[PDB]
Amino acid sequence: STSASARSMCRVLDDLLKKMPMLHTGGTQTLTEFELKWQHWREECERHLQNGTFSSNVHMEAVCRVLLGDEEVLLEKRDLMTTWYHFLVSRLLFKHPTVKPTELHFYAQ
Amino acid sequence: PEDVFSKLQRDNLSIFESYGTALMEVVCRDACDGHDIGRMLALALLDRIVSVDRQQQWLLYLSNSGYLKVLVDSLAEDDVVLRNLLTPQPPLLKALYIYESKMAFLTRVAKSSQGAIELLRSGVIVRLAQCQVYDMRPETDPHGVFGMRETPVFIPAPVERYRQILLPALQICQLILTSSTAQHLQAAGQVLQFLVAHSDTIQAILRSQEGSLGSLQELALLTGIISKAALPGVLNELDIGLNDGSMMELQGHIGRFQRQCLALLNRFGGSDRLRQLSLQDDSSRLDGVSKKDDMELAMQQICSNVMEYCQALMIQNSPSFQQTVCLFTPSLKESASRDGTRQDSQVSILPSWRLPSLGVVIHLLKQSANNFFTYYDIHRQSVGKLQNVEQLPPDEIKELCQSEMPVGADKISTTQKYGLARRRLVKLINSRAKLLSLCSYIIETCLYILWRHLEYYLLHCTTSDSQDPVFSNMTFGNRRFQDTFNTDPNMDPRNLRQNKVSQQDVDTLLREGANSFGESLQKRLLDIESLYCKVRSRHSFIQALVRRIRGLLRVSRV
Repeated sequence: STSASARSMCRVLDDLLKKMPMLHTGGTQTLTEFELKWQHWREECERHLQNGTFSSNVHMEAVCRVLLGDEEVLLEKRDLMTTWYHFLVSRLLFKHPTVKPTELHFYAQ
Repeated sequence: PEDVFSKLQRDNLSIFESYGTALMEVVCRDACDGHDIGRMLALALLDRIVSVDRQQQWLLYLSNSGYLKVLVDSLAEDDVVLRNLLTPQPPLLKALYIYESKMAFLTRVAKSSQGAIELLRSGVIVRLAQCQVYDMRPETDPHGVFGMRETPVFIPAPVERYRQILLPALQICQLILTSSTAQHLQAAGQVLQFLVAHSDTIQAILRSQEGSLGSLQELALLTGIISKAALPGVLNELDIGLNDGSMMELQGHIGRFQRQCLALLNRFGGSDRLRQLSLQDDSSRLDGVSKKDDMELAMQQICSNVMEYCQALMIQNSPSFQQTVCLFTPSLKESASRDGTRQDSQVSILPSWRLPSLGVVIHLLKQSANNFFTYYDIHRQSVGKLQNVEQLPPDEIKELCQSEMPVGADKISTTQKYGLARRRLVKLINSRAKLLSLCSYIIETCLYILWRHLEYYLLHCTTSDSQDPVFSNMTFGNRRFQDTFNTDPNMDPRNLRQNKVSQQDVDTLLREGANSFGESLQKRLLDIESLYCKVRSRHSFIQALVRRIRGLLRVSRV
């Protein structure tokens, strides 16, 4: 609303955030069908980054890199997470959304 | 007037209702937490009470108190124990009988539309999809053809124990898809996730070359689940936030199950059926007669379910008459080559990647029409024997008794012999009544599919030789691709659209279609409708399709 120049990029980023696949505790969706939608959404984020869609706004580019699970950018945002276990859950959300109980310790460590 | 047994069942139910939640709590707790034998009998008691409970009070209590969820959740604990039973020397079979009683009770709950919804809410299909015991299919050792281990008669073979585990799970999946008519898409989506979780085992069942009764029952249930679950509309309305990568894998597995199910029509809908039924007549004359009837039923059920699947695929992909999915190639040659008595041509195993010919559907139609009369005559004779059992020769009573009790039929009373003979005759009547219903359904569905494919190929197919060479030169020139890179990610998978049909194929289809669907087959199909469809409320469907197909085959294209 405020920035007329950023409005096109805000619409792309709003659409990426809106389309992000979320797991629901009562869906008929299989973990495999979720993983395929999640991979396709991630390829849409990556295509927007590679096309330089956000190259005029470092903060929108950083948010798009966070959506890709970029570990360097997640670590640059350490101060917003304050704890390693918030960083763990953010990494699981953007790299490993179908994580098994048996794999949690490896990702936690 | 109300039958005395239905009065006594109602009055008994009113007595169960007078003890209220106290009796429900004791039985449900003993079903979840009791000792092995107590759990089994409590689950069998719940199966029986829920079978007579028309008001669904016991089902409502079991859901609202969470016992239904505990019983479903405990399937994950059973998985660990059931895997140990697949070893060559299993522990005590107690866990198998508890699992059978639990699955029988869940199968009973799934028969009501409400109970199927409550089971989907408790996550039954999700817990079944997590069980690794289904992937532990025992390898059938083909080298046991050389004799001399009398397997001790008391412990079922590992393959038979694996079937006692797998068949109840498939029966629940098939029942939930059959009873859930208002939530059919969510039920189909969860059952699809189960089919994808165990996809190697499922493909191994669909590829199985064995003619055993157990392998045919596995195929009959699995084809009937795929016929109902693998509907094209289920993938587009699953609002389950699956990443694009997981939808492509899901479509890949479904497309494999599809090709394998269609390949079963070539195996069970053809002449190989007569050879599989004959190769087992030589190894044991005394145990063979019952297994033959059930193998014949399972083979017909496979053909029925794959034809139901073909029908469902044609109905859903056609919001408009111009967009028919073509499942069968326009060749009828396979129907004409199989009427010949030449026993010695080496098996051209058609690879599972070729679409079946329309000739397979006509051959299945001819065969089902012939089998219908044979089953009708045997059914009528068996009904006459059931009415006159006390007038049967003692040798026929002995043959009927030996089929239910191989050991000791000579030591039983005359009253017990007549009772065993009546039971065998009732099983025979009911099996033949189901074969008559399956033959009628296969005939209806074959006529529908034949009509739709003839309608498409004769009225709507554009032939590859119509129009026209006008403009543009450019020359050059041979050579070789080896290697190298680059991305373009717009592979829309709609590319099943290129079977180039020649004008010669359509003209051969018209000429072979008129010969293969002749007046003798048309008369038999009308005679079947007159004998069977007079008593069950579907008058005129076979006659209508026979008239439409006769219409299409008489159209000379102008």
